[PDB]
Amino acid sequence: TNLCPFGEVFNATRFASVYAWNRKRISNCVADYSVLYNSASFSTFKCYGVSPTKLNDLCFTNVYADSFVIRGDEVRQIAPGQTGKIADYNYKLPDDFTGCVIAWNSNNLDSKVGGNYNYLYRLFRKSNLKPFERDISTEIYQAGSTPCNGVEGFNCYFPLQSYGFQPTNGVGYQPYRVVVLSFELLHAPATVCGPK
Amino acid sequence: EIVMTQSPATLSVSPGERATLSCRASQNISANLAWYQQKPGQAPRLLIHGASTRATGVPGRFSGSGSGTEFTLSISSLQSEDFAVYYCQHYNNWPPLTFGGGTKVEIK
Amino acid sequence: EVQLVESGGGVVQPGGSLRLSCVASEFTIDDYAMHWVRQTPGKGLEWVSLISGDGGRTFYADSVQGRFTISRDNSKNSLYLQMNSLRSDDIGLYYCAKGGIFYNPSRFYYPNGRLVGSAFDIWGQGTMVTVSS
Ligand SMILES: *[C@@H]1O[C@H](CO)[C@@H](O)[C@H](O)[C@H]1NC(C)=O
Repeated sequence: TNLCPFGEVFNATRFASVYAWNRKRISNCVADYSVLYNSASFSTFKCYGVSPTKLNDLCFTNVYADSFVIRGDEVRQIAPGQTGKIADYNYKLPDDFTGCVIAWNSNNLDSKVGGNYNYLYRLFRKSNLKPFERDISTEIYQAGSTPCNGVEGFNCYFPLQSYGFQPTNGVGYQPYRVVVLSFELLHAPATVCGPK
Repeated sequence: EIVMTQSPATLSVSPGERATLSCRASQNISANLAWYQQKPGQAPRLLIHGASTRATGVPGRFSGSGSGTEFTLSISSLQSEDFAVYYCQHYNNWPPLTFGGGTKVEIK
Repeated sequence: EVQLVESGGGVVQPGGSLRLSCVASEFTIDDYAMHWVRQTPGKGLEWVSLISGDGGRTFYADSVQGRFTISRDNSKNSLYLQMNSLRSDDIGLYYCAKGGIFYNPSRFYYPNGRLVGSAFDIWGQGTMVTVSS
């Protein structure tokens, strides 16, 4: 009986930026999903394609944990069939998604007196992201009618802009840390199951 | 902080002749100076974004040139539709943006 | 075409308060750093106020930094300028604008960030305010 490394993922000191979401592959371990649901820290625990109480009763080949940090109002965009900057150009869930999304406030952990500007998100992209697709290229985006030869200009914008996380800002702008647990049974063998 | 100055105060030039407008900046701009034209009774519209890159929907007669401290707007041919006031705005890194004095293009 | 329609400006006695509201039609202003630009009659265009994409970072002109306050509402697609204690120098048209994105400081922009591409391609119609007795 060896528990999965949920503690490292959820209690990591630093969370990767949303534009390049951190991905962790969990397998060959027993996962105690009941512990996550029992904790009241998580503000949002929307689950798609399965009921949380029955979650420990099903087995999956791999569990992909996608960890990032997004502002309060943009956590809504983390849902199948949703539109927005985070949904389209940063992290796109498939319409047929079998998994859960967990989000909790992290105002004290992230925001500072001067403001936490470390986290940054992608503003522009030529085409909408396919499900579970991540792009970290920083080519100078072109808005059309002129190529800038990779030089910032009027219609040529750098794709990445940094969040301003002030300590006393509104609830909408406060930093919410989000982990998306996607359960995938890729083929016949299954290694992840709940405790007996 | 920086000052943008247009050398032509007023250019009364007969239609069908090249027009030259000179814009000078206090600090090195590194080709970050757009141009605007304003006909009376209308809001000024973007004419040339960047030092010389012509903007969308702009006839090819308007052209830009120059870089660094000094920039220039050249009208290839002057028509009855080219009478307006021209301002050379700058969009440098910091947002104390400064416009230009303006040039008066008049008939004959 | 992409439009900006403003309202709320009008004649007022000196020392009064006015609020201008500019509404954006046929596009989104979520990321762009919108400007308020004053064109005094007989004078060239004068940049007055700026707001960031998220509203966190707001800049003002040296003359009107004390009084004017700019806010934005992305959900309602609106820009509000709360003018206070108007002076004789503030008599002129006021234009909404859509400048380039203001990049908050980050790894790529360490010294306080930069304003990239702040050319006003989109201009509103204008709402003239008058400081008259
Ligand atoms: C993170 O640490 C707190 C105590 O600091 C603990 O209560 C919590 O269970 C930890 N998270 C996980 C996922 O174990």
